Amino acid sequence: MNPIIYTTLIMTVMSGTMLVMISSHWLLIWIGFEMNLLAMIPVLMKNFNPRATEAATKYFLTQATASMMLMMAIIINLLYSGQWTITKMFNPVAMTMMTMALAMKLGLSPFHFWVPEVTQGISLQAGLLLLTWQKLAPLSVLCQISQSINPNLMLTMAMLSILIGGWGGLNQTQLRKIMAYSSIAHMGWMTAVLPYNTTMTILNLLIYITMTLAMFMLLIHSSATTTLSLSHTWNKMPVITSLMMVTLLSMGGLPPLSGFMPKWMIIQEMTKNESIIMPTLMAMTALLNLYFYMRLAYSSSLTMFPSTNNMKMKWQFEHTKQMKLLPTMIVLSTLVLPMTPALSSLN
Amino acid sequence: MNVLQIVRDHWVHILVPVGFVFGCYLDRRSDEKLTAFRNKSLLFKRELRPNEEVTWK
Amino acid sequence: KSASSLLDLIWLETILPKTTSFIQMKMSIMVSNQKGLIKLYFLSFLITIMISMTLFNYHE
Amino acid sequence: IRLQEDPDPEDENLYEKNPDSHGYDKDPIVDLWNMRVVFFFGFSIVLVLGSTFVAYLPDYRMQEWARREAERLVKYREANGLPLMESNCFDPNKIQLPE
Amino acid sequence: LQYGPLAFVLGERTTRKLTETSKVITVDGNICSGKGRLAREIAEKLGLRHFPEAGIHYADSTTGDGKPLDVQLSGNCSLEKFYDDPKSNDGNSYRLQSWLYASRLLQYADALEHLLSTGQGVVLERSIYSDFVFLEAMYRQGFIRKQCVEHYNEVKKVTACEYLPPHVVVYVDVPVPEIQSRIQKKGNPHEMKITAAYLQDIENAYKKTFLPEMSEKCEVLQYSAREAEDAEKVVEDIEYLKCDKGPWPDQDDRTFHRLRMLVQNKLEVLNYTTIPVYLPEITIGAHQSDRVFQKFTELPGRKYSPGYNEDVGDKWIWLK
Amino acid sequence: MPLVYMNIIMAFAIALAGLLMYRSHLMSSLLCLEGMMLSLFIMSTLIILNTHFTLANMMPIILLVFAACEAALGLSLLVMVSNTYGTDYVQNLNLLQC
Amino acid sequence: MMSGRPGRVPLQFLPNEARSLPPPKLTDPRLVYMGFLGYCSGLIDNAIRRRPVVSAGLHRQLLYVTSFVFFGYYLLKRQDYMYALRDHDMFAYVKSHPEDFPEKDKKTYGEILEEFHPVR
Amino acid sequence: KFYIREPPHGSPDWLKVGLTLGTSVFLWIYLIKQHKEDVLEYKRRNGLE
Amino acid sequence: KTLLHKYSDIPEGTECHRKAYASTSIGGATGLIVSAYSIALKPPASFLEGVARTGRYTFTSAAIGAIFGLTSCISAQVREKPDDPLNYFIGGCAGGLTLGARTRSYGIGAAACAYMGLTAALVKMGQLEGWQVFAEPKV
Amino acid sequence: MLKIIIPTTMLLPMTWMSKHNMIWINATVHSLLISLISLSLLNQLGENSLNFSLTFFSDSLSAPLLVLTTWLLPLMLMASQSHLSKETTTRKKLYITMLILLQLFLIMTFTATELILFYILFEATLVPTLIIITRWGNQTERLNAGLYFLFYTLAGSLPLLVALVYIQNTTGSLNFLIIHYWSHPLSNSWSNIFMWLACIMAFMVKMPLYGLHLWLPKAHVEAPIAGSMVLAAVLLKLGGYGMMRITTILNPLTNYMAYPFLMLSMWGMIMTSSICLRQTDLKSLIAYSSVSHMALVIVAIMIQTPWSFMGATALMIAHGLTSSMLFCLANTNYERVHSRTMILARGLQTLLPLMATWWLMASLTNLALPPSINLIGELFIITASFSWSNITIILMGMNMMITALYSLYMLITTQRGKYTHHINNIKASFTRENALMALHILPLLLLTLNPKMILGPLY
Amino acid sequence: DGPEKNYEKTMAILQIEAEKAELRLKELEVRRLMRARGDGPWYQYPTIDKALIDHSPKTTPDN
Ligand SMILES: Nc1nc2c(ncn2[C@@H]2O[C@H](COP(=O)(O)OP(=O)(O)OP(=O)(O)O)[C@@H](O)[C@H]2O)c(=O)[nH]1
Repeated sequence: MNPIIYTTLIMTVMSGTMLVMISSHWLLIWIGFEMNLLAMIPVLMKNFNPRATEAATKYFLTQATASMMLMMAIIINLLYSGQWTITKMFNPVAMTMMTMALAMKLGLSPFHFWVPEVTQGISLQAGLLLLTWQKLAPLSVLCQISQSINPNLMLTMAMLSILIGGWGGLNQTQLRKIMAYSSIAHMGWMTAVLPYNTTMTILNLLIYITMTLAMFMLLIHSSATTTLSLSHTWNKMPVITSLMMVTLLSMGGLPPLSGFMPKWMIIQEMTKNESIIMPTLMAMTALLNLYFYMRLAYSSSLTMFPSTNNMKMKWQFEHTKQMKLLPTMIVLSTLVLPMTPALSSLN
Repeated sequence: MNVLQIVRDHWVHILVPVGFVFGCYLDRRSDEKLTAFRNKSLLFKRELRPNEEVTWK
Repeated sequence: KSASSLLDLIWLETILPKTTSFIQMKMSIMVSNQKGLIKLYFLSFLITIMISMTLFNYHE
Repeated sequence: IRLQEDPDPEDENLYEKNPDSHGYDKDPIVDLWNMRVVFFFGFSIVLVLGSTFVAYLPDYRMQEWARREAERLVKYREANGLPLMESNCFDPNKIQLPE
Repeated sequence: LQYGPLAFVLGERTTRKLTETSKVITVDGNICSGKGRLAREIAEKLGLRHFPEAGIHYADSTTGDGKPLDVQLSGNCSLEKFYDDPKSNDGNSYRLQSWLYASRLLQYADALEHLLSTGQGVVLERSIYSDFVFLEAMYRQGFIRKQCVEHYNEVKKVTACEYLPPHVVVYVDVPVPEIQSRIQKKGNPHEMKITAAYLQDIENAYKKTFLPEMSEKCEVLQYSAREAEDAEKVVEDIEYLKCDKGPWPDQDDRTFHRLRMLVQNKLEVLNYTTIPVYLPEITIGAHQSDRVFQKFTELPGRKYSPGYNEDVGDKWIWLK
Repeated sequence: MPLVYMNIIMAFAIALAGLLMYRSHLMSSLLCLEGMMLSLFIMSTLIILNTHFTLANMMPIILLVFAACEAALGLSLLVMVSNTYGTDYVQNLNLLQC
Repeated sequence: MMSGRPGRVPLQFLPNEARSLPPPKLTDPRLVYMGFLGYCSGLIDNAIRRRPVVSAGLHRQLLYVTSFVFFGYYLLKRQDYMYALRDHDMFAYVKSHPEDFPEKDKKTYGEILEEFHPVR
Repeated sequence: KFYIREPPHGSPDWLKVGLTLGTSVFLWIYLIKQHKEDVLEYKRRNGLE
Repeated sequence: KTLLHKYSDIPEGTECHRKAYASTSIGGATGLIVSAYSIALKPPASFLEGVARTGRYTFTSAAIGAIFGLTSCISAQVREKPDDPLNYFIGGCAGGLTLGARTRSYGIGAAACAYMGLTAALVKMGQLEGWQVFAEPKV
Repeated sequence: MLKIIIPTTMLLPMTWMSKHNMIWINATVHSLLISLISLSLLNQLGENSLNFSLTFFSDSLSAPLLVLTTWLLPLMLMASQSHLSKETTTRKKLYITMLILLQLFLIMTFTATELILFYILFEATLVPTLIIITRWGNQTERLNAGLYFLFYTLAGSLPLLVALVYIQNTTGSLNFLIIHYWSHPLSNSWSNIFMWLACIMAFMVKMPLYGLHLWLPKAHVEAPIAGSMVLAAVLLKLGGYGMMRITTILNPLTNYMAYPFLMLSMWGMIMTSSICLRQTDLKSLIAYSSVSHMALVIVAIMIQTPWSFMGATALMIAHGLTSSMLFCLANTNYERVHSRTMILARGLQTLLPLMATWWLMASLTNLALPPSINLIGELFIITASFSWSNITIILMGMNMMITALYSLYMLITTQRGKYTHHINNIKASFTRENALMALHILPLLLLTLNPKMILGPLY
Repeated sequence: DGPEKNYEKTMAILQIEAEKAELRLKELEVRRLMRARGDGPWYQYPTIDKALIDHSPKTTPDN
C-alpha cells in the first residue's frame, strides 16, 4: 500500500460520503454510494490475508446488491413521479425498497449478518473506518427521507437490530466481533428514533461515533484482538486499560457517563409521542449489551489476569505511534452529560 | 525551618477551606439571581425602613 | 430446608436470575452460530424481502 | 509447578515489629498523627460541639414558637366560649357548595 | 521525525541505499563451534556490522542504560541452572528457550532496521529460522514437554511469517568430541555437564532440518572449524555469490517501506511473543506480575517517557 | 403501466432472485448481478425516452459507467479468492467463520 | 424541534440576528465546566504517553483548555439561538392561532369538587 | 545519558511550543474581543445603548 | 394484516369457533415464518426431513394458536366478560403448557405458563386501553 | 447547598496529589470537617423545605441522611487503613477517589430538587460501588456479586426512567415541590397501575424485599470491608427517599395496589428473619437481619401514615448505623482470622474484653431496645401498622421475636463460651477498630437524646 | 438567615418552575399542531423551487 495511494483512498471514501450528504439529485446519491463502495474495498484488502479477501467479498456482494435495490427505489419513484429530487416518496413500495436497500448497507435487519464477519476479517483500523465512517451516508439519506417512512417498518427493523445486536455479542470473544454486535445495537438505537425526530438520531450518531473512535484507538493502542489478548494487556498499559474500563462503562449508558445521554433523549422523545411500550424494550435489552461489556471489563481491568514471562521485555519498549486525538476522544465520550442542551445546536 | 519545603509537602490542608468559603460566596451569588419577590412576601410585607434598602441579601 | 436452600438458594435465584440467564444462553447460540455461508445469509435476505413486501405488506 | 507465583505472604501485625503502634500505618510518627486527628474532631468538636450545635439549633419547625402562640389563641377563644379547636379549619362560608 | 508515511512521501526511498553490501548473513552451528569468531572476522573483512548473539539480557543491551537487569526482573530463566537441572521442569528449560527465541526476534528486528535505515549488511549468530533446533533437541532429552514444543512452533509460524529471511548462512560444522574438547577448554563450570546426546542431537536437528528447510530460500555455505579459523576464504566466496534466491532479490520499495514501518516500532514486532495462550511454565502469576511491576516502575528511567524522567535529571519538563 | 414495464420489472425481480438466491457459483451470481443493472438500464431508458426528459437522456450511460465498475472489481475480487481457494464455488468459502 | 425554517442559510454557524440575544457571560457555569472539560483532555493526554500527568508540557494543556473553552463559547450562542427561536416562533404560532389555544377558565379550589381519599 | 538512544522528546521542541503558546494567546484575545463586541452590539441593537 | 383482522373482527365469546380458526391461521402464519427462517438459515440434509422440521414448527405454533383461540372465547362466554386479562391469560399460558408438551419438557411449559400467559394478558391490556406498540409520528 | 457539595468535589485533587502517606490523614481530617459543616444543615424552617437554588433543596427528611453520609465517609476511610496498607500509592488514591465520588453522588441525590436529576445521580452510585466491589474484592464470587448487584439495580431502574420521562411529558414538570403541590389523584386506570409499578419497583429493587433479595446477600459477603458498610448503610436508603418523594403522586392508587408487596414484606421480614437463625457466615447474618429491617421500613412506607413515616425516617438511620456497626466487627474478626465462617471462633470475650463489649451494644441496638432510636423507629411503625390493620402486630411480633434470637445467638457463638484452641494469632485489639465503633455507637445515642432531628419532616 | 429569606426565595423557585412547566406543555401542543397542520415556521419539509422552471418559448407549442 503506497502511502499516497492510501491517502487517495481515504479521501475518495470521504468524498463519496460527502457527495451523499451534499447532493440533491438522487442519481448523485447513488454515485456517492458506489464511489465509497469502490473506494473502501482496497483499504479492507490492505493486509491481504485470506480473511481480508473473505470480508471484502462479503462486503462487496452485500453492498452491491443494496445499491442495486437503491436504484430500484430510485427508478420506481422516478417512474411514479418524474422527480429526481430527494424528498418524500410518492410510491409506497419504492419507499420500502429504499428502506431495505439502505438497511443492508447499515446492517439493521437480518441484512446484518455481513458486518460481524467483515469486521472479523479486516484489520482493526479498517474496522474503525467501516464501523464509523460508513454509516454517515445511509443515516443522512434516511434523515432526508424521514417524511414518508413506514413507521412500523423502521421500528421493527430497529428492534431486531438492537435485539440480535445484544444477543449475538454474548457468545463472542473476538473484540472485533463484539464491537460489530455493539454497533448493530447502536444502529437499532438511532434508527428507532429516526422516524420521530432526526435531531436525536443525529445526536446518538455523534455519541456512538465518538465512543467508537475512543474505543478502536484504545484497542490498537493495546494491540489486542481476543479477550485473552486484551487481558494480557492489563500489565503493560494500566492507564490504557483503566480508560478501557471507563469507556466500557460509557458503552451501556450508565449515568452520568456520556452513553446514557442518547438513550435518555431517545426514550424521552419516544414517550413524548405516546410510544411508551416501545422504549422499554431497548431499555431492557441494553442490559444484554452491558453483559458482555462487563465481561470485557472484568477481563481488562477489574480482575488481574495471568501475564506471560516473555511479555516482560515489552516493558522495555514504548508505543511510538502517537495515534492523536485519543485524549479528547476519550473525554468527549465520557463527560458530556452536563452539556445535554447543546443538542439544540444540531437542530 | 525550610518553609518552602513544608509548603511543598504540606499545602493540601489549605485547599479545602478556601473551597468551603467559595461555596458560601457562590451561595451568596445564587441569592442575588433569585430576588424576584424583593419584599413581595405576603406575610413579610414589612415596610422598608428609611435607613436600610434591602430586606435580605 | 424451607427458608434457606430451597427458597433462597434454590427457588428465587432459579426464577429471575438463572431462568433469564438460561434464556439468554439458549437464544445466544441459536442467534450467533451461523457457519458463514453466503447462501443461507442471502436466503435470509430473500424471505425477509417478501415478508416486508407482501406478507406483512409494509407499503399497505 | 503449573505457574510461577509468590506464595501467600504472612499478615504482619504492627505491634510485633513496632510495639506502642496503633494499627494505623507502619511509620510510628504518622501513627501518632493519625491518632491525634481521629481523636480530634471525630471525637472532638464535630462529636461534642456538634452535639451542642444540634442540641442548640434555632427553633425547630417553630415548635417552640407554636407552643407560645397557641395559648393566646386558646385564651382568646375561651373568653367567648368557642373552644380551642374547631370542626373545620378552612371556612365553609367562603367556599361554595356544589349544587 | 522518525521514518513515517511522510518520509516515504517526500522521497525517502530505501532502494536508493541497498547494494551488494546488504547481506543478512548468520553464523550457526553447535554450541561453542567458534561461530562467533567467524562472525567477527566476516564482519570486519566485508565492512558488515556485527551483532553479538542475543542472550538472556538482550532487552537491556538494546534499551535503557544497557546494563543487565536481574534474572527475576528479566527472563526469570537461567541457562546455567538449565545445565544444573534440565529435568526439574520448574520452567527454566522452556522459559529459557522462549526468552532466547524472542530475544533473537528483537535481534533480527534491530538488524533489519539497521540495514533498511543505513544499508550495511548484518551478520548474526543464529536467527528465528535456526533456534528451533535447540528446543527440538531439548525435547528429545525430555527437558521440554510436548505442549511447550507445539506452542513454540505456533509462535514461530506466527512471528517469522512477516520476516523475510537472511541472504546466506555459514554453518561451522564441528564433530561432537571436538565440541566437548572445546567446552573443556573454556572453563566455565556450567557448560561442563552437557550430555553428548544433546550435543549430537542439536547437530542432527541442524543437519536434517535447518539446512534443507533453509536452502530453498537462501544459499548454504556450511563449513568446518578447520576452515572457520581462516578469515580469507570464508569471506571471498561469500563475496562470490549470486544472492538470487529467496524473497530478497524480488521485493520493491513498497515491501521495504512496510518492513521499515514494522521494524522501527519494536512494540508490535514482538506483539505475538506475548503468548496469548496459557501454559504452566510460561504463565506468570497475577500477583507476581503486579509485584514485578511495582519493583520495575520505580526503576530509574522506566516510569516516564525518555526525556521526561525528572528522577534521572531531565530538564524543561514544564514546557516539554 | 403497459406490458413492457411489467416485463422489465419482472425481469429485475427474477434477477434479484437469481443473484440473491445463490445456487453454488460466485461468478454466475455476479453475472446475475450485472444482468440486474441491464434490466434497470432498459427500465430507466424507457421513461426517459417516453417523457422527453432531454437532460435525463445522459443518466443511463452515467448509470452504466458506474455499474460496470462494480463488476470491474467483482470479477477482480473473483480471481483473488480463486487463486488461493481454487474455484469460485462458494461452499468452501467458509474460512472466515468466527 | 427545524431545518425547514424559512430564510435558513445553510452551513452557517451563527446567524446575524442571533446577536440580538444576550451573549453568554465569560463566567457562564456551563462555559467554565467546558473549560474544566479542557483540563480532563490535557490530564489524560499525559497519562496516555506515560508522561508526568500533573505537569507534563503545560503548553499542551493551554491549547487543550483554550480551544475547548472557545468552541464552547460559540456553541453556547448557537445553543441559546435555537432555544430562542424555538421560543420565538412559539409565541408567534400561539398568537396567530388563538382558536387552537382557548383561554382556559381559572376556578379556585372552593368551586372544584375534588374527592378526598381516606388513606388508612 | 542513561538511555543510549537519544530520547524522542528529550529536547525542548521550541517551534511547536511557540506555536502552542501563540495560538492560546490568539484564541484568548479573539475570545474576549468577541465577547466585548457581542455585548456592545447587543446593547446598541435592542435599544439599551 | 387481514389475517390479524380476521381475529380482531370476531369479538371474544361470540362465535368462538371462528375466532379459534383465526387463531389457528395466525399461529400457522408465525409458524411458517419461523419454519422458513429455520429452513433458510439452518441447512438440512434431505427434503423430507426439512419439511419435517417445518411440520414440527408449524404444527406446534398452530397448536398454541388453536388452544389460545378456543380457550379465550370460551372464557369470554362462560363468564360473559370479554374484557378480562385473565380470559387471555389462561388460554395463552395453556398454550405454553402445550408448547412444553410439544418439546416434551413440562419444565419449560411451566416456565411458559408465566411468560406466554402474562404477554397474552398484556396484549389484551393494550387492546382494551389502546396501548400502541408501533406509535405513529405525532409530535 | 454549594456550601457542602463544593468542598467534597474540590477535596478530590487533595487526595489525588498529596504525599504517598499523608493522603489518609488529610482525607480523614477534611472528611470530619465537611461533616462538621454538614451538621449545620439539620435546621429546618417550619414546614418549608430548606431551599437553596433552582436545582438544590433539602428538608428534615433529607438532612439526617446527608449528615449521615458525611459522618460515614471518615468511617470506611480509616477502616480502609488495615486492608489497603499494602497496595500501590496510586491505587490508594484511586480508592479514596471512588469513596469520595460515591459520597459526592449521595449528597447530590439527597439534595436533588427535580426528579430526573435525582434519577441520574441515583444510578450514578452503581459505578463507584461496582468498581469497589469488583476491583478491591477478596474472594472469587465477587465477579458474580458485581453482576447481580448491577443487573438487579438496572433492571429496576429503567422502568423508572421511562415512567419519569412520561411524567414530565404529561404533567409538565418533575420538580418535587410542584408535583407535590400540583398533585392529582392517580385513578384506577389500567395504565395507572403500570405507572405505579414503574415508579415503585425501581426503589423496591434496592430495598431488598422477599424474593428479590439475592444481590445484597451475594454482594455484601465479599465486598471490600470499607465498601460493604457503604452499601448496607446508604444506598438502601436513597431508595427510601425515592419512595418518600414519589408517593406524593402515586395516591390514591397506592391504597389497594400496595397489598401484594406489603404482605410480601411482612411475611418477608419473617422469612429473612427465619433464615437468620441459620447462617454459616456472619456477614450473611448481618445482611439478612438488614433485609428484615428494610422489609420493616418498606411496610412503614406503604401504609402512608405520618407515624409510619416517622418510624421509617428513624429506621433508615438506625438500621444503617447498626448494620455498618456489625459489619465493622465482622471485618475485624475476619481480618484477624482470614475467614468468615460462623462458628469458627466462639468465646472471643476471653481474648478481647472490649471488643465483645462493642459486640454487646451493637447487638443491643440491633435488638431495638428502648430508649434507643432503633426502638422508637420500630415503635412508630408498630403503632401505624396497628392503626392500619389490627392483626399486623402478630407478624411484626414474630419479627421482634426472631431479631434477638439471632442477634444474641451471634454473641453466644462468637464472644461467649471459650476460644477455639487451634487459632493462636488473635492479637490484642488495635485502637483503630475500637475507636471506629466508638465513633459509630456513641453518636447513635447522642442523636437518640435528640430524636427531633431524625424524627421526620412531618413534625 | 431569617425565614423570610428562604420563603421569599422559594416562591420565586416555584414561580420559575411553573412558568417553565406550562411552557413545556404548550411546547408539546404547539409541536404537535405544527407537525400536523404545518401552517407555520418549523416542521415545514422541503419542496421544489420555482426558479428551476423555464418559461421561454420552446420548440413545440402548448408545452
Ligand atoms: N537452550 C538454548 N541455548 C542456546 C540457544 N542458542 C544459543 N544457546 C546457548 O548459547 C550459549 C553460547 O553458544 P556459543 O556462542 O556457540 O558458545 P561459546 O562458548 O560462546 O562459543 P562461540 O560459539 O565461539 O561463541 C550455549 O550455552 C548455547 O547452548 C538456543 O536456541 N537455545
